[PDB]
Amino acid sequence: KVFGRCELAAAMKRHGLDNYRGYSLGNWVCAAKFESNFNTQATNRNTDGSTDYGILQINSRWWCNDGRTPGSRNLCNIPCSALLSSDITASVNCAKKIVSDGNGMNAWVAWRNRCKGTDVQAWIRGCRL
Ligand SMILES: [Ag+]
Ligand code: NA
Ligand code: NA
Ligand code: NA
Ligand code: NA
Ligand code: NA
Repeated sequence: KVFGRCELAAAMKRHGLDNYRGYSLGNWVCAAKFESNFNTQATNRNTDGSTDYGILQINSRWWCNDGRTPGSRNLCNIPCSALLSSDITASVNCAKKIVSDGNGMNAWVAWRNRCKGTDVQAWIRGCRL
């Protein structure tokens, strides 16, 4: 599923991401935009052989099992394919664990390079929320 901007903002809000560990909703929408272009089906291979999955590009190196990332962890206790559903529940719940692990949203490369320190409120402009 490719979400609209305000559609994703609403889904993220209902799932408890607005101000989760102090990160406003706009941060999460911005991160999803630049990680997956709002596409739940997005997958991308990393140089180490792990893969990033879904709307928030969650990586198999630490967070999920994709059956092809040897010597990795599965800290969200999920198959990576779960992160590809049209419904974002699994991605959100796993993201909450990631953002809580010590590094905050810096875990998301796209967030650190494209959202951090910008006017992220713009990402929810005009959205009925
Ligand atoms: Ag949902
Ligand atoms: Na893909
Ligand atoms: Na992989
Ligand atoms: Na994801
Ligand atoms: Na893994
Ligand atoms: Na940018």
